[PDB]
Amino acid sequence: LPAPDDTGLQAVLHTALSQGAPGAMVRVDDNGTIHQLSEGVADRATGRAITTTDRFRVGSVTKSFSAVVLLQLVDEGKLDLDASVNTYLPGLLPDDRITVRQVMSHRSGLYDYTNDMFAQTVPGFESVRNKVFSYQDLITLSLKHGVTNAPGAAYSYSNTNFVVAGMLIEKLTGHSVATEYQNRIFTPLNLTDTFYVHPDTVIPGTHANGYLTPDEAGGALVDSTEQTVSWAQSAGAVISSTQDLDTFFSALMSGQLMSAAQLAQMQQWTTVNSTQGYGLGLRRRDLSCGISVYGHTGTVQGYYTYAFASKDGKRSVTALANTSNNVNVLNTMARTLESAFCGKP
Ligand SMILES: *P(=O)([O-])[C@@H](C)NC(=O)CCCC[C@H](NC(=O)C[NH3+])C(=O)[O-]
Repeated sequence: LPAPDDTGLQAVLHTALSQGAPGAMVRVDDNGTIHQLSEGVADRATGRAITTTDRFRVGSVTKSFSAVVLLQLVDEGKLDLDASVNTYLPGLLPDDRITVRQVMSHRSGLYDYTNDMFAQTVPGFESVRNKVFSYQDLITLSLKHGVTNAPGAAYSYSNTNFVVAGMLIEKLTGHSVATEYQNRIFTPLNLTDTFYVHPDTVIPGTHANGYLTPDEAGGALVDSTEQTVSWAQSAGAVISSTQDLDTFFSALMSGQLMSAAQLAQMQQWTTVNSTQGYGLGLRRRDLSCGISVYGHTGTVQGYYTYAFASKDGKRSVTALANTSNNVNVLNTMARTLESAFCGKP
């Protein structure tokens, strides 16, 4: 690979701050050589600087943790990707032809209940932040809507799919998702900054605060740091750090977390758009210099995450800006992958 471009990374972060991120930071693990940059503040009220060791909410990177647990269950003979969801969770879904594989690749047609919750950004956050949902509560909210397409037929990203994933994990193992994440992933990879504390609202240890951008342009930011994330759970509630998500995605892509057969299933790409695919709880992004990278994005209120690795896991990058509902920042932060993998023009 090209050398990572730290001057480019620096410019990305500075641009994100100019667009409304209080803080922005990035870590690259380039085959044993670290790159780390940060600009701005973890807490905008106190002025404390952001750093690459600050913990944060990784959002839908959680779907890749959930997918690794499910694929290990496939390896163990406890789950068949082409069985119907209702085989394991009887009566859950209106159509017994919706399969596990379809849920994990967002081809199930299940409506995303968070489109209702977050039609208005700050009121929707204030509505859910202190609520505790069961898995079933969220499935019922989705099923109030019709499915959006026939089983398997269309890619439509939906958090409901990884709510189903959490239910599957808990039913087939008899354990909570926290216990499964801990035993299967956090402990074996020594992810000392990685937690699943749902429904606790506290972020353990030193962390970036999150700042939700309101829908009104120029409006004051809302501190969104402490919330249950119960609206997402196995679709979005993990806490981690840049070092730990680099460790995780490198371990995944280098073949340490499941059999070769299940990793190949995880990387069967469904088209998202002309530069992106979705596997099983895994994204592919195609970068301008002809390199594809693999991992996941996250958005929860106040936190935008990118965490991606090369195909062989030897280079991994995690970037965080502590705002959300700010597409300028979101688009800018994607450029960290360009600078880190494609290098200098
Ligand atoms: P993942 O990270 O894809 C999953 C856990 N996150 C989402 O689906 C996004 C949730 C909504 C995020 C907020 N947007 C709005 O409220 C839009 N009105 C945001 O914080 O940007």
